[PDB]
Amino acid sequence: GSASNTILGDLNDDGVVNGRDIVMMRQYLAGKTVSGIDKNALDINGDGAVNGRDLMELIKKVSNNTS
Ligand SMILES: [Ca+2]
Ligand SMILES: [Ca+2]
Repeated sequence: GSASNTILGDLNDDGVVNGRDIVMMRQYLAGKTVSGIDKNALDINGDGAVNGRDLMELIKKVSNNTS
C-alpha cells in the first residue's frame, strides 16, 4: 500500500492504477495465490470483499489513468 495504508486500485503496489493491477485482480478472483499483491487493495469499491464489482472499479481506474 502507498501513503494511506492501502491504495485501492493499486494491487501490484506500484503507486498507479495500471493494467498490471487487472492481472493481480484476475489472479485472486480466479483463486490464485498472488505473491506480491496488496490483497486489501483489491476491494476498490469498499464493500469488504474482493468481487467483480472491484474488477469493474479497477477497469474504471485503469481506463481513465493508465492501462
Ligand atoms: Ca498498479
Ligand atoms: Ca468489493
